[PDB]
Amino acid sequence: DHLNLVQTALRQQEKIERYEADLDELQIRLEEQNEVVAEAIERQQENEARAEAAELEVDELKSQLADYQQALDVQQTRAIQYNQAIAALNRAKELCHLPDLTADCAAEWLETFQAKELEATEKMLSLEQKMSMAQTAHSQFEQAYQLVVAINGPLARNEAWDVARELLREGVDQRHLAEQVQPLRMRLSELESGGSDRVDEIRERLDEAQEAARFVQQFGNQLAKLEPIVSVLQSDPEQFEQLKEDYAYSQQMQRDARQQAFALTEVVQRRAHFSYSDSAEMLSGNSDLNEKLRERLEQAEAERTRAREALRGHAAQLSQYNQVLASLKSSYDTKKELLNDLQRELQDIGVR
Repeated sequence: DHLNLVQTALRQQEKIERYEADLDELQIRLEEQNEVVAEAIERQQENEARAEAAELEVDELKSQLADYQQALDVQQTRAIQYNQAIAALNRAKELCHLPDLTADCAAEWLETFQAKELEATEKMLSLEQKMSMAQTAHSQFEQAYQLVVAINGPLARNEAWDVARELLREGVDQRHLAEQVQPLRMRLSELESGGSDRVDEIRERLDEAQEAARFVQQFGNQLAKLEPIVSVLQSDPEQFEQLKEDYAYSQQMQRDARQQAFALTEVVQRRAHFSYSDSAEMLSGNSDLNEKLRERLEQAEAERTRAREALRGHAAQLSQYNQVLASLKSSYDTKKELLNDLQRELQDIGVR
């Protein structure tokens, strides 16, 4: 006496009535939970809008900073070329004594100094032959003058020419009567025995020769070192100095002209760079703005981070609220299925 199918059939009807009630209970639970989700859905769109507005401002500033930086690095290039142009102008203002010099007129000042350059070389070359051999004429005028002082003694340099010639004349005739000592001894030795009083004429002309031979010995060498370099003593030695004085002047002019013309050439070559005053005058200012823009960017990226973190923080809170709603669905889905199955099973068995 088991398996009373009549109890089963009515117990199955009982379960059906519970599932119908459970489903009507979950229905309210679903709508109440959907209100919670829908509310968070909206707060998520508010966070999405904050995020996109931060993401876009960051991009705008990154592009602004990209363009402004590239242009700035070019301005720096011109600022440097400018100060180099000013430097050149300054150097030319000192070498060339032109305190109010400008780049516009430096073209004509150049050719004014280029001419000053070649006139210092074409006049300097004209005084080329005289100079080199003026050093020799001066070295020989001294070698000679000192030879004369060695023989004659102290005297003025304008008196050396006349003296020098005389000394050579004496040396000439002193050598002629110095080379008589032997012809005279011949006559004396062949007439020493006895005496006709001629011995007095010869013994005296012989002593005249002995003293002249001593003269040749004392001065013969210096007069030899003096014969080739006599003519120079005619010359005025203060013209050698006057000549080398003017050489030095014409050398200094070329030394100054070569460099002056060179400094002006620099200014001309940099003529265009003088119009970069704008770039240099506002380099530090624009660099300050560039760093305030880079600062501005870093602020936005911080606001973008604070936006991506808040958007994520609430997304998780939305996900949790969605987890419970998904559960209610998984239950309603399966319970409505169980209600359909057991419904049809009652219909098929037939026992009521």
